[PDB]
Amino acid sequence: TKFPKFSQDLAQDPTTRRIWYAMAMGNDFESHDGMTEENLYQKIFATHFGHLAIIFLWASSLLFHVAWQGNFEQWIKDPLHVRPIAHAIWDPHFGKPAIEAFTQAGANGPVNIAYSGVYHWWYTIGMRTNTELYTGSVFLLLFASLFLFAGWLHLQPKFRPSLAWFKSAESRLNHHLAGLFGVSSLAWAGHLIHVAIPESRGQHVGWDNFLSTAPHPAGLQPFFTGNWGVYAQNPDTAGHIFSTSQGAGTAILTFLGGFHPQTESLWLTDMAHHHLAIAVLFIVAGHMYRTNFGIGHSIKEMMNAKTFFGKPVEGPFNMPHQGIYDTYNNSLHFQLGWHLACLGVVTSWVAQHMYSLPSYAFIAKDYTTQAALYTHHQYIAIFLMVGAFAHGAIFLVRDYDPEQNKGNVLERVLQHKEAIISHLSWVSLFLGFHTLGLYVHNDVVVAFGTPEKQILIEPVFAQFIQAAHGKVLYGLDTLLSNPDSVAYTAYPNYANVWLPGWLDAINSGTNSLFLTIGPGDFLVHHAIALGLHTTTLILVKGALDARGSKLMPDKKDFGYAFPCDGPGRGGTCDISAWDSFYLSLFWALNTVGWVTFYWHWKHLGIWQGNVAQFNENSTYLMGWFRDYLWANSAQLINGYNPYGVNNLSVWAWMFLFGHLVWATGFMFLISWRGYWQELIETLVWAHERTPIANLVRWKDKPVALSIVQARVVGLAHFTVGYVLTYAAFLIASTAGKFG
Amino acid sequence: VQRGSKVRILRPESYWFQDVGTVASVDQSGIKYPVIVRFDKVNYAGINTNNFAVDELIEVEAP
Amino acid sequence: FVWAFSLMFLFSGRGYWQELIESIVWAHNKLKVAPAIQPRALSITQGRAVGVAHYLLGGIATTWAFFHAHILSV
Amino acid sequence: GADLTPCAENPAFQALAKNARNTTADPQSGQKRFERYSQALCGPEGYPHLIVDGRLDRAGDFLIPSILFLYIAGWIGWVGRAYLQAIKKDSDTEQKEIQLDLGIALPIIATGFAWPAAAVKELLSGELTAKDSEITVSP
Amino acid sequence: SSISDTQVYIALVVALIPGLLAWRLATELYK
Amino acid sequence: TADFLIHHIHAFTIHVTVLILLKGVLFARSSRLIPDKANLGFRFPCDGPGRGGTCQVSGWDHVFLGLFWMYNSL
Amino acid sequence: SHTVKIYDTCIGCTQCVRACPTDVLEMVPWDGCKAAQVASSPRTEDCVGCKRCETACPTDFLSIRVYLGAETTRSMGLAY
Amino acid sequence: ASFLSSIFVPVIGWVVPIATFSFLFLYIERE
Amino acid sequence: LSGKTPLFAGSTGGLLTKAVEEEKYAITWTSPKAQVFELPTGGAATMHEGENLLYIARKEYGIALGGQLRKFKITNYKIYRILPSGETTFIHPADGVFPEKVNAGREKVRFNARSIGENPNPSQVKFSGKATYD
Amino acid sequence: KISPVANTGAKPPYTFRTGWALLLLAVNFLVAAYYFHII
Ligand code: CL0
Ligand code: CLA
Ligand code: CLA
Ligand code: CLA
Ligand code: CLA
Ligand code: CLA
Ligand code: CLA
Ligand SMILES: CC1=C(/C=C/C(C)=C\C=C\C(C)=C\C=C\C=C(C)\C=C\C=C(C)\C=C\C2=C(C)C(=O)CCC2(C)C)C(C)(C)CCC1
Ligand SMILES: CC1=C(C/C=C(\C)CCC[C@H](C)CCC[C@H](C)CCCC(C)C)C(=O)c2ccccc2C1=O
Ligand SMILES: CC1=C(C/C=C(\C)CCC[C@H](C)CCC[C@H](C)CCCC(C)C)C(=O)c2ccccc2C1=O
Ligand code: SF4
Ligand code: SF4
Ligand code: SF4
Repeated sequence: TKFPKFSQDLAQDPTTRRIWYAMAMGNDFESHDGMTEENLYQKIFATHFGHLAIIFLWASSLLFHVAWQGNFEQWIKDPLHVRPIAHAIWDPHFGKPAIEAFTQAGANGPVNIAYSGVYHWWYTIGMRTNTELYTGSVFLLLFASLFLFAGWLHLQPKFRPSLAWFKSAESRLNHHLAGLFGVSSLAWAGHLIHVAIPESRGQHVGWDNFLSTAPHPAGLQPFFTGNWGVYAQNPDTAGHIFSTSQGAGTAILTFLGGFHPQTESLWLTDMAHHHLAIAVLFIVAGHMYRTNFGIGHSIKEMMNAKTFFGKPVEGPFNMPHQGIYDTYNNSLHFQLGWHLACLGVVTSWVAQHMYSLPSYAFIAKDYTTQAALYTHHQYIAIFLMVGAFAHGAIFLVRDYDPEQNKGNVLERVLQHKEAIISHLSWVSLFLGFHTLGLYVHNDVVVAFGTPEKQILIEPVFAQFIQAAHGKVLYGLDTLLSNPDSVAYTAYPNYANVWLPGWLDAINSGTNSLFLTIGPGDFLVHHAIALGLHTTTLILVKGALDARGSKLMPDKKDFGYAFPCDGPGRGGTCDISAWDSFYLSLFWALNTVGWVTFYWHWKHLGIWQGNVAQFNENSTYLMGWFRDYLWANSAQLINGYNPYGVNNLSVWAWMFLFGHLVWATGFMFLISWRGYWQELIETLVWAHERTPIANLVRWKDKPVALSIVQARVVGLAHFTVGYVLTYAAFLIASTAGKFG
Repeated sequence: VQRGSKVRILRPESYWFQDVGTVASVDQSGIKYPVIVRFDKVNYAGINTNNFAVDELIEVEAP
Repeated sequence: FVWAFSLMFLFSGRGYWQELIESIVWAHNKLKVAPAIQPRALSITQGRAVGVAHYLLGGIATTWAFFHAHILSV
Repeated sequence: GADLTPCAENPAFQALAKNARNTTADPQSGQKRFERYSQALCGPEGYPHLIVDGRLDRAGDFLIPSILFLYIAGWIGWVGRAYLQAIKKDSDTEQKEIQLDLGIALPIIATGFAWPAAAVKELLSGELTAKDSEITVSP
Repeated sequence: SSISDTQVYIALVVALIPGLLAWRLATELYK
Repeated sequence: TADFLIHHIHAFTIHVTVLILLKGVLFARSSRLIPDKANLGFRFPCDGPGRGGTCQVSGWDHVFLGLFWMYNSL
Repeated sequence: SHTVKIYDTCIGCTQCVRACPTDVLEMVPWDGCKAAQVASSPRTEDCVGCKRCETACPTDFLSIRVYLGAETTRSMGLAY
Repeated sequence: ASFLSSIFVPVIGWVVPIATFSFLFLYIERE
Repeated sequence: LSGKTPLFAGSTGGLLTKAVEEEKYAITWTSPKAQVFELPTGGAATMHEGENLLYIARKEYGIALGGQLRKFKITNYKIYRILPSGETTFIHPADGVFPEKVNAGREKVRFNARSIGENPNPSQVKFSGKATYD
Repeated sequence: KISPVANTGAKPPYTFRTGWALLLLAVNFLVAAYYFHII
């Protein structure tokens, strides 16, 4: 039947399973039939280009609809009080009352309010008219087309790169760090200085006049001469009004180190200075390696080195890193499993900053965009993080070679994995018995009308982090809270230029920069501790035990994702390392419930001014149930009440939507295959024995879903209901109040 | 090994790997894995006995 | 809680839990607190039985308290 | 110390003390409860906040409870460890685990008051840990 | 208030260029 | 109109509960998938991953599934 | 379809062949001096993959495995 | 230029799935 | 093939369209006495005193039935595979001996002369068209 | 049984492990010293 061209086995399948299983491993080039290592890399390299095009085409969409179906030019004149528009609605199913509701934000038709915050993004960067966004739209279409042609090109025979070109790792680090990180960082400071800084100060700089118009009056003489201090002489005053010349300055690089008073965002001059210093280090960082010329470091020599200055040493830090270089390059899953974890951490790193140190203008007061953006990235931080271990396990099952390592550091971990998995269990158990019991003791105690008897304990040493930054509120009088300390007044060089403006930001209380921590904040971080320790326990176990266990030693022979080993030996229901991932994803979603409910409820008290309700009622779990979920769900469930319909009708429908999608998954998780297969056989009997419908017949024999793909379908159902339900509640609860 | 002794097996993919068990009988024949061993701890299947080779067994204690 | 605790046993499988107990048994044989009765994960049908017991107990007990506290006020 | 005040001077603490809701049969349990918590630190809400930093001024919060636990908990582990080791020397091991040999257990339960001394004795020279080689392990 | 009509039709014509190349990249990958 | 719907909802949940329970009774002896189901017993987890998977094919597991529809119906 | 591989740790207990529902396994004579019988899997096409053979094996780990693979009408147990 | 939505929306909802599922159903059932 | 059909009224559990367009299986047995036996797919049936023949959809029903026949002290049960073109093949006791018993004629097939631990690693066998179980 | 599942090659004092761990511990007390206002 030849549908799966990549596999002959599935093509020679009379059943329906070929259609489902073919959808899965169409992206698994390693399993594709007759795939050499050269064609594998060459096929991967072209796929990246098609992926990059989808990104830029998606970015072109955001710029087009706001230009054609948006209110950016109106939003600039009053950003705080004007709602930003994402795009327009056209649904034939709508009735006249619905169109009346969705006609909002001063539009002539049914329209959606934007919550991505991208209206604040490009406004800070120098866009001031809809035409400027349209040029970005058509630019990215051509920019995307440039990559799609490159992907087709490198699959042609003469332009197909060789295997050695892909494994030239020392070269790629040199260009990416210096060029992709550095020059791109250096360029972005150019746009900030030429386009953003003047247009924030009022001067219209564009393609017509950027060659003529000067960013700084003194020009490039201070730079090339070396008297760099001129560029930081006249800064923007505190009374500067954005996109105007009132209270403006001439400085292009400064180190004010704080929030702009008006926008409640970071000083844009610092961002120009910011990317400059980074691009310098990155370019400097790039030249480490031995690309072609001989000058530089060889990773293989450094990792295989067994000789310090005089002593004979096992390796770096006296640890054997003998065969890790070949392991990294030769196995792509090691690279992918590694790079995802590095990116997964960075994704959370983004989220943790953007609410505290908002870069773009007026996002701090667009409370809904702050919440959606935070919940966005940390959810994505998981899949990258959870996805890292899934590939780290596949590497141990498919690409790992013990003979190559042979005493490597990686060999040692497999040798004492039992201590790793065991101690993780104690840490998870040690947290949950206590984090729950304290939540429960405080919950029962308040139920009996004695709230004084709760176990409230202050996050003591956590203030010491805030007290080492300022934050006089606590009274610790530590390093930066202490004016006389050495770090406050740098003894050799009194150049603490960040300290005056930075201390004003923390000690203001309005911004979300290092907010106050209380006893309720204590217990939640330990719940977050329990989520991350346990989520690793599942994933670390699955990876290290992917190769074998006493119950199923020959696990490597079967593969990463096999259903089971059979009923014998007491039962083998989830032995496969794939099933470790399957159970891990349930936790990681739960953690963000513990993170985002903490984020959302803590900020709602601040945005509303009622900080006390969280500081008091977050101790007992009924508060999270009552004060956060019950109270804030009022406007959502009333989105379409019997009397009328408001603008929040979509979220209520989406709220009940993901509820159903959450539970339809429970069928596939709870109910398993063998019950359904017999049920299918009865339907096969009837259709083959109906009087008229006997004419039409299946070409592919109907078969109940396999054990593994049922677990797959259940997760997406569990997750899609998880994501959609909270997004509808998060946005509606914030949008209905608008603070 | 002589009957009645205790031996620590070093067979990977074995439940009693790196565990001691008494040798119950030996077969004076050309059969591979001639030795017969009995362990106090049971398998997941509850078998409690399995035959092994001479090289896998090391004499922990005397008969 | 008891309802959600049910979902441990319904979604999961015996194969994972036995391997986790194996690593935990190592720490005991290390410190010589090894149990004479060798520990084993729950049987398959038991894990299904344990789940539905909690799924119904945590489910019925909820509406039990909601019916009581609501109607007793009125 | 963080955003708190001494409870004895905190007005919110005194406001709750007038309505203490006596717990036990003792009528003065409510006033007695607030009286003894006059030492600790309360916040703006008026509820006491413990400090587990380790300050000797406030060691009764966590430290004294900490030491009292570990002496009790190590009693349970040393007793269980010794009772299990004693069984293995005997023949019928598994049955004794279910049907406890109280003749063996109660002498062991009589000990355990000095479990730290027995612990260091086994640590410095003894059987606190088995060798990694003799223990079973997956491939 | 909004972008001109003529600018919209131009963007659609430009969108054919990624499309014709997206088809070429995809069909080449299947081979 | 509200009672026309809910009374049909009750019949819907009841019929499905009978479907799960009645199926286990008839197919406990044998099935097209497994013809020797009686020898395995009333309470067995499965017969193996083969045949695409024979999970929850026993008379016991039908009762386990039906108990969830008891809760959904009542 | 499915493959059934047998290893040196056989002992000729014959509990595997008795447990097979489709008669995929046969017993053949071991020419060596191990025993007069060692298992085989000639009619491998009719293997459904129910793992009953593995549950009946008395070895510390299996002398006979069942590595799943390409599915057919016979392996999937379809009577239609 | 709001009339474009009246043409492009239903093409996505009807013409795209019909044509794609039609070709695919024949492609998967081919021999 | 020759024999009598067991006497039963019929049932939904039985042969489907696979028998016409694909393989169908048949089982023979000879009983000294007529007793009631449970069929592979539901129901009960009587068996004549000589040369009982039954058609079954798959091979699994026959051996499952043969195990039931062994309870009634019957061992001369044979299974045939009938293709749509009428080609019949005598299979289950391929020789006169049963599979559990040993016979000199048979040969070992896919026997790995090693322990399971001695199988190669999967990384050692990649992009080669082989597997660890070889 | 190509490679042993247990490591070897160390001696009772463990100078390298303690030297680095004690450094990590020395920093932890320095941070605590600033908190307790010892410095
Ligand atoms: C934020 C997360 C959250 C979560 C996960 C839950 C979860 C739950 N709540 Mg809760 N709620 C939450 C927030 C919440 N609740 C409440 C107020 C509340 C009340 C009063 C009750 C619950 C009930 C329940 C539980 C259902 C009982 C059960 O048997 O389990 C699993 C449940 C099932 C398997 C049954 C499925 C649910 C059905 C039957 C509801 C559909 C009704 C619909 C009209 C019928 C459609 C037709 C038929 C064909 C289904 C469930 C565990 C209890 C309950 O019994 O509801 C059924 C209950 O009485 N909740 C409030 C306001 C204070 C908030 C903020
Ligand atoms: C019967 C119920 C129903 C139906 C059929 C629709 C239908 C629609 N609504 Mg809608 N809506 C409804 C109820 C409904 N609504 C209700 C109750 C509300 C709340 C009041 C709304 C609120 C609402 C808003 C606010 C908006 C819509 C919009 C739309 C349109 C989206 C069309 C589109 O972009 O392509 C289809 C969309 C897709 C995302 C594609 C499918 C996505 C799947 C999951 C992934 C795709 C890959 C796929 C799985 C692979 C297979 C296919 C492949 C082979 C091609 C569509 C006409 C939007 C609109 O005006 O159109 C632009 C819009 O902005 N609706
Ligand atoms: C970003 C880099 C990246 C890359 C290159 C890969 C690449 C790969 N992964 Mg991987 N993975 C990643 C990230 C990545 N993954 C992440 C982030 C995770 C964590 C979730 C995983 C988890 C993971 C697992 C658990 C497995 C893989 C596997 C694989 C391989 C096969 C993929 C496959 O079967 O087709 C992809 C097939 C699909 C069906 C994908 C689409 C399915 C989504 C979930 C449907 C969602 C439904 C719908 C669209 C939503 C509707 C919305 C609603 C409102 C209407 C392939 C090499 C598999 C393998 O065998 O590796 C060798 C495997 O077992 N990966
Ligand atoms: C980033 C997303 C992405 C990318 C880059 C790829 C890339 C690839 N997949 Mg793939 N896949 C994906 C997601 C992706 N997949 C997802 C989500 C699934 C579902 C789980 C699959 C399921 C899948 C299967 C089942 C198979 C592939 C295969 C392939 C490879 C062959 C080319 C191909 O798809 O046929 C080209 C596909 C087309 C549909 C041709 C038309 C091109 C696009 C779709 C339409 C463009 C026209 C435009 C809309 C109209 C306007 C222009 C007009 C004016 C001309 C290639 C490496 C095949 C393979 O065997 O690999 C070798 C294969 O069998 N994939
Ligand atoms: C995403 C794209 C999309 C679009 C654009 C539409 C559009 C429409 N749907 Mg629809 N639908 C969709 C997806 C979509 N649907 C999906 C995914 C579902 C599944 C839930 C549904 C389920 C659905 C239902 C259940 C119903 C609709 C109906 C309708 C129509 C209501 C218009 C109105 O106000 O009342 C009607 C106003 C009129 C002026 C009369 C309409 C006359 C029809 C549309 C003429 C069609 C001519 C036809 C194509 C001729 C072709 C012949 C040619 C091929 C030879 C409208 C045409 C309703 C309807 O009855 O439409 C007839 C209706 O009952 N839809
Ligand atoms: C200067 C030369 C140079 C440059 C610019 C690149 C650039 C690139 N190469 Mg490349 N390459 C080079 C030399 C170079 N290479 C050489 C010499 C070799 C041979 C050794 C290779 C071999 C090679 C391979 C084999 C592959 C690439 C790939 C890629 C692409 C990675 C995907 C991407 O867009 O990441 C963009 C990344 C960044 C912009 C920076 C890192 C991400 C950080 C987190 C962002 C910065 C933080 C900031 C806050 C973000 C804010 C966002 C803003 C919107 C708010 C990228 C276009 C891959 C690809 O996609 O295929 C086409 C791929 O598969 N290259
Ligand atoms: C609310 C539901 C819930 C709860 C409470 C747990 C709890 C736990 N899971 Mg878990 N899990 C759940 C849902 C849940 N899970 C779901 C839906 C899945 C997806 C399948 C998983 C998947 C999963 C995996 C894959 C793993 C866990 C693990 C764990 C344990 C982590 C150790 C720990 O932190 O100890 C804290 C323990 C608790 C807080 C519960 C202790 C019990 C109470 C508080 C005390 C008992 C006294 C009792 C009330 C009185 C008896 C009365 C009488 C009637 C008998 C813990 C027991 C991991 C594990 O066991 O490793 C150690 C592990 O590997 N779970
Ligand atoms: C040569 C050369 C030099 C001359 C330099 C001159 C005289 C000009 C060079 C200018 C450069 C190097 C311009 C950079 C062009 C790339 C641009 C302008 C666009 C990048 C846009 C991207 C990537 C996408 C942006 C997006 C879009 C489109 C949006 O609209 C929204 C935001 C976002 C989504 C990010 C000097 C004398 C120095 C030294 C001698 C050699
Ligand atoms: C219901 C159910 C079935 C039966 C389900 C079947 C046969 C699937 C029927 C669904 C049809 C195919 C419609 C689904 C259409 C989807 C909405 C879209 C899917 C198409 C994507 C490729 C886009 C199982 O086979 C099963 C197996 C193991 C554990 C649990 C279960 C289980 O719960
Ligand atoms: C968690 C879990 C387990 C593991 C669960 C276990 C091992 C439960 C153990 C319960 C108790 C706590 C064991 C110990 C009881 C002690 C005797 C108690 C000590 C005595 C004092 C309390 C007096 C499975 O075996 C399983 C199997 C199949 C599907 C799902 C699952 C599943 O989810
Ligand atoms: S999933 Fe079902 S068939 Fe597979 S081992 Fe578990 S109980 Fe047996
Ligand atoms: S059951 Fe296994 S070990 Fe025993 S004779 Fe058969 S194949 Fe060999
Ligand atoms: S899986 Fe089934 S058919 Fe195959 S050898 Fe084992 S018992 Fe026989």
